[PDB]
Amino acid sequence: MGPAFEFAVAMMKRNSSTVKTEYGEFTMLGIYDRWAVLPRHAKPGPTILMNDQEVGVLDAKELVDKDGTNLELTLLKLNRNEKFRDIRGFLAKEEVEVNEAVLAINTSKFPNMYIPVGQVTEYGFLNLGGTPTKRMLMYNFPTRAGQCGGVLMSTGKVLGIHVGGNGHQGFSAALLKHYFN
Amino acid sequence: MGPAFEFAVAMMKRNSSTVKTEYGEFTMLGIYDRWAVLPRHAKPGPTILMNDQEVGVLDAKELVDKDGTNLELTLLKLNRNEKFRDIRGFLAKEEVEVNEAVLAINTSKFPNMYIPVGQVTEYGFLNLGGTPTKRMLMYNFPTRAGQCGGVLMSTGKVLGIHVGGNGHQGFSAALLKHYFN
Ligand SMILES: *[C@@H](CC(=O)OCC)[C@H](C[C@@H]1CCNC1=O)NC(=O)[C@H](Cc1ccccc1)NC(=O)[C@H](COC(C)(C)C)NC(=O)OCc1ccccc1
Ligand SMILES: *[C@@H](CC(=O)OCC)[C@H](C[C@@H]1CCNC1=O)NC(=O)[C@H](Cc1ccccc1)NC(=O)[C@H](COC(C)(C)C)NC(=O)OCc1ccccc1
Repeated sequence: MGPAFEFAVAMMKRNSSTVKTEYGEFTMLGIYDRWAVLPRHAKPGPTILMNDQEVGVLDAKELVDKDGTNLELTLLKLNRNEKFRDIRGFLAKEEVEVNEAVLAINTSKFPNMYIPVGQVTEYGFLNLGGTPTKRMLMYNFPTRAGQCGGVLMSTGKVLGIHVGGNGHQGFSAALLKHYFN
Repeated sequence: MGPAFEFAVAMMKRNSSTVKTEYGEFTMLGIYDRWAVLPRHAKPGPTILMNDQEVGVLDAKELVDKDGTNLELTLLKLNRNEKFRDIRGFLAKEEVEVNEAVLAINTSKFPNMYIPVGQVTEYGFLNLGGTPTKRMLMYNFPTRAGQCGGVLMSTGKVLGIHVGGNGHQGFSAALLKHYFN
């Protein structure tokens, strides 16, 4: 939990930004090069507001699996010269389970706030907002609107991105190494 | 920062609650016996909602110093049989400065969220919402409405209660040992 939070904070400082799409305000983790990730329901258009500045979106990939099932992630390539710090070494090849994770959020509504979510379990299939969705990671903590995009982390690992929630159960889309390339 | 967050979380689990007064929703640290603390501007009436339940307020002390200057703390004695875990050993005799503090919040709006605020400096006098106020602790982080009552902590220490903020500067009222008794 403690080394989780230390990792979480250093990672948010180096690789996250606050983004606005027409569909709301999100935390955004940049991954490597000009590629970042948002929840799919962030629905990025041709331009987004990153740290209050218009940034053109050169490409958005809505991620689905081999059967077209929603993974609730949108990869985006940014029209910007600054490259993100390569963090793909922190993404696992498959869905991570951990005893101690922190969820990290960084928006106008939740400015640099961290939640100790505890154990993260590979939940897998979840019908989320009426959309059958896979590779879900689940954690218990009281979820809230505005926390999507939050970055789920433990010591040495970026597990995924917060995309949904009901009640006191939160859900991240696993953020997997091979999504990058 | 890491051992700060571990301490913060264990302390919030053992001694904090979510409170509603007519003036809003607050984090509330219980200190010992039936005595807890709220920001003064929480303005507790004869009854409050603690963890969604009506609790009678048997006594509220608005704290001022020897010259009547606002300290922005209200001590309250709760009409309840459960005694708080005695935490006065975690309160200092004078205002604490630290290199690494976490601010801990626990309301419907910010449910179990933690902010790494960094260095806490004894700020002292501050005109806050038009009220000359003393024993202020200052930390840099983007403050928000709804975070009052938040508990400012480092490893082994409860420094104070969040009571105000402007811009990217936050302020706690130092929570001092001798306020208790
Ligand atoms: C993040 C987005 C946001 O706030 O909008 C603009 C900034 C938001 C966070 C959740 C809200 C409350 N708890 C949260 O963590 N994400 C969403 O609202 C999701 C949006 C979405 C994702 C994928 C497809 C379609 C929409 N939607 C949900 O989380 C959705 C909301 O339902 C209620 C009940 C919470 C209002 N949850 C959902 O469909 O859960 C199904 C479920 C989950 C677990 C057990 C049973 C059922
Ligand atoms: C907590 C209470 C709340 O949200 O209400 C019901 C739930 C709230 C938290 C601040 C809001 C934005 N930043 C915060 O951390 N606390 C307050 O609003 C304080 C209430 C109060 C305390 C003591 C006496 C009277 C009222 N008030 C402030 O923090 C006040 C708000 O001013 C603005 C500019 C932020 C809107 N701040 C203030 O007066 O600051 C003076 C100052 C501070 C530092 C440098 C220059 C000036």
